[PDB]
Amino acid sequence: NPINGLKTILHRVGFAMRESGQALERVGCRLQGVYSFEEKLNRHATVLPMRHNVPSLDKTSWVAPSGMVSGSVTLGENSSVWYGAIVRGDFQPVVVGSNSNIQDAAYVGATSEFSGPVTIGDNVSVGHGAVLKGCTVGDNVLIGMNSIISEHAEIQSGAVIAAGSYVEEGTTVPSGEVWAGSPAKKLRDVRAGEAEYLKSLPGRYTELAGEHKGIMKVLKMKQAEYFA
Amino acid sequence: EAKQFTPDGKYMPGIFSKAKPLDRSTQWVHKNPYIEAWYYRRDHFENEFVWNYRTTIEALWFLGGFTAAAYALSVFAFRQADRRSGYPKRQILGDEPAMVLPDERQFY
Amino acid sequence: MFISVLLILFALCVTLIPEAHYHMVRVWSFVATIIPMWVVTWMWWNFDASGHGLQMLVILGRSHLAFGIDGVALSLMLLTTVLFPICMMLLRTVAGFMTFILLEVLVLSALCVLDLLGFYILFEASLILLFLLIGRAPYGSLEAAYKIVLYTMAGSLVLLPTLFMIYSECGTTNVLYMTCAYNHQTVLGWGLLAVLAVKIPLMPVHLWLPEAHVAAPTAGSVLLAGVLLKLGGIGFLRFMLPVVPEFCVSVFPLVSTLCLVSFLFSTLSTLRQIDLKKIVAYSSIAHMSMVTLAIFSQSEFSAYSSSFLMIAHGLISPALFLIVGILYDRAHTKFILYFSGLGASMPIGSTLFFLFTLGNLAFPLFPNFIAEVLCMVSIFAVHELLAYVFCVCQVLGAAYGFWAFNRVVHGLPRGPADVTRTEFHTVLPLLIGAVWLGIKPMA
Amino acid sequence: MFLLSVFFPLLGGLVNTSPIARFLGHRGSSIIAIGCMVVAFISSVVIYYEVVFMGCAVSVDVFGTWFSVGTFHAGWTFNFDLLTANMLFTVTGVSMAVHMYACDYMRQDPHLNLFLGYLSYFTGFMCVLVAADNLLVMLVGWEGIGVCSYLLIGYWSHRLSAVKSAQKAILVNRVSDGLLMWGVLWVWYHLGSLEYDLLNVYSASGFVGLSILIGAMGKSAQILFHVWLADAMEGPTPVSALIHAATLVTAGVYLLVRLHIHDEMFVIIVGSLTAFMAGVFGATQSDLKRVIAYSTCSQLGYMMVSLGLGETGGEASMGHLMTHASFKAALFLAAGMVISGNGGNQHIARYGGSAHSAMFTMLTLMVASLSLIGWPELSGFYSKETILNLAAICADPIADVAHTLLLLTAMLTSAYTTKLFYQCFMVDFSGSSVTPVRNVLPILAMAILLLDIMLKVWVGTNLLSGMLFFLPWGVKTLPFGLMVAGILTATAAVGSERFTLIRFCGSRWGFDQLFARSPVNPIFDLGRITWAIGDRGLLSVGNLRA
Amino acid sequence: TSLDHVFGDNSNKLNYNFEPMGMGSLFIRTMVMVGVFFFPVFIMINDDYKYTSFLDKVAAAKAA
Ligand SMILES: CCCCCCCCCCCCCCCCCC(=O)O[C@@H](COC(=O)CCCCCCCCCCCCCCC)COP(=O)(O)OCC[N+](C)(C)C
Ligand SMILES: CCCCCCCCCCCCCCCCCCCC(=O)O[C@H](COC(=O)CCCCCCCCCCCCCC)COP(=O)(O)OCCN
Repeated sequence: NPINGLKTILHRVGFAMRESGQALERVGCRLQGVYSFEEKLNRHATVLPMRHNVPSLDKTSWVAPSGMVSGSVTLGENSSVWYGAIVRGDFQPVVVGSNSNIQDAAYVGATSEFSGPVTIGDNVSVGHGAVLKGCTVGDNVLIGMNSIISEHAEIQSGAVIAAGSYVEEGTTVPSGEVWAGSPAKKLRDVRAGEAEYLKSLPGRYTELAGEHKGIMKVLKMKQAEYFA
Repeated sequence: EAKQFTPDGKYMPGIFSKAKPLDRSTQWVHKNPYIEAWYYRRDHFENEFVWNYRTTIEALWFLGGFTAAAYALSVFAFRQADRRSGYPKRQILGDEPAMVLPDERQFY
Repeated sequence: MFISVLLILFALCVTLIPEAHYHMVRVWSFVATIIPMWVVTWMWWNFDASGHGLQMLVILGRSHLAFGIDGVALSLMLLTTVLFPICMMLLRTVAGFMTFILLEVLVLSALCVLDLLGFYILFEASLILLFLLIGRAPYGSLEAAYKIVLYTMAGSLVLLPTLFMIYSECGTTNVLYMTCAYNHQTVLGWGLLAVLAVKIPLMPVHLWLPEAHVAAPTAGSVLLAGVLLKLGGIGFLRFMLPVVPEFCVSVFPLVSTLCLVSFLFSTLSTLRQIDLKKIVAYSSIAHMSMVTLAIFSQSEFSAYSSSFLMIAHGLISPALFLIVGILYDRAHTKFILYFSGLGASMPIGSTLFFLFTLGNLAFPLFPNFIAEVLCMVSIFAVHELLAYVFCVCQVLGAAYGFWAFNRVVHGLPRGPADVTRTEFHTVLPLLIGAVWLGIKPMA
Repeated sequence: MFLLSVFFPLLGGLVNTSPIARFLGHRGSSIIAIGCMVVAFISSVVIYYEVVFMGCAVSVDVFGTWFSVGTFHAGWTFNFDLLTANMLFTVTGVSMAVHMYACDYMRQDPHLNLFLGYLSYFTGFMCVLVAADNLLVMLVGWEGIGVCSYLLIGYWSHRLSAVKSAQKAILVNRVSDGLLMWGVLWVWYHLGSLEYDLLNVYSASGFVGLSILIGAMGKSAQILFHVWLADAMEGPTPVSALIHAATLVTAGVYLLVRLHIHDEMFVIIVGSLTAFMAGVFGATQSDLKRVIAYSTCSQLGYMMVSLGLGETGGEASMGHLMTHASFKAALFLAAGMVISGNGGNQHIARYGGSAHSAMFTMLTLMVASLSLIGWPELSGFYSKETILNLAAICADPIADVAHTLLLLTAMLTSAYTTKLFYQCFMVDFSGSSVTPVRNVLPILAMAILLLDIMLKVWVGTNLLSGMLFFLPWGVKTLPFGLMVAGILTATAAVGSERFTLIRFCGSRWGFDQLFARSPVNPIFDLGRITWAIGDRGLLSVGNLRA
Repeated sequence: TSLDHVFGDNSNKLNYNFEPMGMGSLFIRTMVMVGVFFFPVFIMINDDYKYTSFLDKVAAAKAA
């Protein structure tokens, strides 16, 4: 891809100009006698591009400040990445649908050498502390807390993965079924009263993401009062 | 009964899988200990050389003997070629100053 | 020259590729050896066969390093540029790619240099690369690496003062003026014999080859057998015969007996070998002895026949190393006792093994047959018995060749499955070259 | 039509061994092989009538120049003259019937099309050998039939003795190939060309005829080179028929007849010693195929002596080659049918009666056996009597002993051939398997070779048939009496009590056992010396411990 | 061992010590091999000797 070749040349030239400028600014600081540049503050980035691969975030999506997205990440409409969650697409890309939630300190990524891209559908609940490596998740699926979904596994639409389960590599989970266990296996079908709570789950997270985004805006304005 | 490919290609390593994956080392040989020992011994056979009677005698009559036979044959062929070409006696290494390198402007 | 700088700089850019892009690293290192093959084919197109002996000359001032093309150098350069992408297909790390890229630069520049000091600088700058290639930590052998490096260093150190002796004698190491000046030919002749009798495996300085050519990986074995031995032959044809011809006449009985005993004793040793790679490795010594005697005969068309035998060996023996390398890669042994019935389990690999066995034994429709006939014409014209020695000993080569083939190919079927697409395409250019050069080599 | 006799069996081999044969199978490949031989035989018949009878030789530049460095010039050129037309007619006609036989004989083999392709390649390289006009394209044919003989002798590769027989054939012939190559070097050096028509030698340097004779003794399996010929019975019966009739063993005799540069003392002595040796060897064997193999070696001795006699003797030598191929191939095919009718047994102590074979197999064995023993007014009578009468009037005193050896050999041949018929059919049954073969294809294969036996009587090979060399009635009709003596002795089935002579001859004079240790074990031991004492020992440089 | 009652068992072993040949036997057979397989060398040496002795006879009886 020669387009990527031109982008590579431009990114490397701009990076060299940035290094030269920051170094000259540090020389200026040393001449002034001010050593604020030496502070070992937290250099965490909520959005982390990988050369010319920038995450594509919708204007109604939200990523928490302790969360992060890296590389080729697509977040759809009203989709949320919560506190401490890590979504990594610097090796292979990540695609997240609309109204889907990646809950607190969850890992979604495609970083193994033979992993395909991660594809998460619409209205998907990814629970606390779940690890997702190179999988495909269909629409209206709850990923339970502290669960592992392996490479090339297919979580079809309407299925429930229980908490603490481990779905093996290349495992197809059918529609409308509940699977549990560390050698994860079919337990039962999804019941109707269960499916009502499954339908009502992602909208709550949408409104919770709205409230938390507003509070983070308040925090940013409080921070901006100090230096501006 | 392993599954190392998805239905659309896409090789899978199967690191955590129960079934044994077929791979590069699938047809590696089961080593026989005595065969490995014999090949190791033949690989290091210079430790078994000894100047006994048979070694000295065979190294004299065959190695030195055929080397001297080949040197004598080479000198014989060189002299016969120089005689059948109209040349005089020619100077090989250690043979006193004589003719080397015939002239192309000369008829022999 | 500008093209050569561009090719070197393109080849050296493999290091700057980030290692996480695996496909790009593979494609870049493979293309970096594909391009010089096209350039050397173009150089063959540009060559005027009714013109001067030396064409496409370039000299870099007062730094030595002068270059030119004749027929022997051009054929050897074409063979090297064929052999290096096949080596690229047999490696998996950037360290291997870079070692073979540096080796290709040094070999290609050494094959066409016209300065003796330039030849010395360019050739044995590859010594440390060969040491690291042969003595690699988990699967190599440090003993073999020490042997090849120390033998080559010993010969080169004998040559170096004689090189400097003729340089002080006439004022230059350029071969065009070294051939036209008066020099003390015995001393320089002994120095040149010392390097090139180690490079070409000539007894008694030949013991490094059985260790090094077996301990090397398959790519290293392809390079060492098909290319690096022929630098001694092109050393004879380019530097020693034109500059010290009186020595080259006077040493003929000694070089003759060295060639005869190397041929006979190495053929006798090949029969008792029990390792397939050691069998393939010994057989190269007898062929190089025939090459050396044909070069030293200087009789009918000696440069032509000897160069043609160098090309025929450089095509046939790397393919045998490739087949042994396939067997070792997918069975983890090189031992004859573990292999039987390979015809039933690898029919394509056994067919290729049989064809290259017949080629190595100089059967017709292979370039080795034409090569050995013309080499024996050149040897016969000095004396008939020097040809008879090679003629009557043909049963001894066929004995080991057919015994190795019959032991590993027939019998009870045990062993790995047949070749892949990649292994077949590593073998395939050598087969096409053999069929062409053995049926219609000239026009 | 001229290039169709050479290219087209090679094309049949290329078709049946390539991945084209994956689409044809056994059934389609048999059709391809038989048709590709019928076309080549038709072309050879046209060539034979044009060149032998109307005397018009044809020279074809086929593929330009092969290689040309200095004054050594080898071209891809053919020339079709009298000897070439004779050989092409003989080779293609025998190989057609052998292909028709092999498509039914090897029907139950798992790799049938591979076997048929190997047979076609072997035939095509023989055609290349005899069609060549220079020595190097001849060497292509020489080594091509050597390689195809290796592939066909060791066809059943899971059997170790077959593999070792194929390796033995390669190595024994490699010695003579080396000597033949050195002789080609002598010829080119002292005459300046490689083409046959420019090789006219009156007085050459002795090494020429000797080294070319040694190279011919390898392929024609003469004394001290015959050892590979008997072990080549490990291959299937069509391989043996094609080796002993048209390909391989007739190549050295063809080369000596073509060149005519020999010295007659060596040729006469080698040929007569070979004829007597193979005659006494075949008289004391019980393997059915080994007796026929030794009779082949004996007749090659006869042809060797004849080409020693002179130019007329060279013509008689070619004539005996041409008539020998037909009845020898017929004998091998009939023996294969007898073996298959008796459950694979090859020992003649386990035969008897007329139930295990067809009527046509017994007729084929009878007629080919009568031609071989020189029964009057059959095919072998004319050629063998011509050689014998030419040997009775030679002015060389060496040919006096050779003629006596040939007459003793003639009596031995009529003894063991009659023994082969007697044990197979006349005695009481002593096997246990009766499965007689009556398929159409092998019967037609035998009938074609019997038709060629009739053709050689009706139309002679050359002009010598009917010429009278003037001999008394006692000298002339003695070989008939020797044939009758062999027949009467073999039907009486008498034996001698001198068991040490019987076991010295039946073990074939111990040539293989003496060769197992006079060159072979010394070669192995000298290899041990050169490796262990030289490379690991005297020349090895050790390490410096510190 | 499922076919040992059909074709024989592995109890009988090969009687051979895998030892090299005796030194005198090897020397004698090698000398015979050199004489047989290198007979052109001896023929040409004999030719050179028979030629030079004739020139000796010519040079002897000529200068008298
Ligand atoms: C010393 C002479 C050089 C001969 C060396 C032997 C070459 C091996 C193969 C023989 C081919 C003969 C080609 C003849 C015509 C080609 C052009 C030509 O004339 O040759 C060139 C050089 O020829 C070559 O370079 C031939 C290249 C051969 C190398 C082939 C091996 C590499 C191919 C490997 C397989 C590739 C397969 C790829 C397909 C998948 C110059 O040689 P001379 O004619 O002697 O020069 C004349 C001398 N003077 C100027 C002074 C008047
Ligand atoms: C693994 C081993 C396998 C062994 C394979 C079999 C044994 C082969 C042994 C010999 C191999 C020689 C092959 C040579 C190939 C071509 C060489 C010539 C190249 C060329 O341009 O020549 C022209 C091509 O003509 C032609 O080629 C003719 C034109 C086309 C008409 C006929 C078509 C060929 C039909 C062949 C059927 C199958 C035969 C199988 C061998 C002829 O002209 P020239 O320039 O030489 O001029 C002189 C006369 N005009």
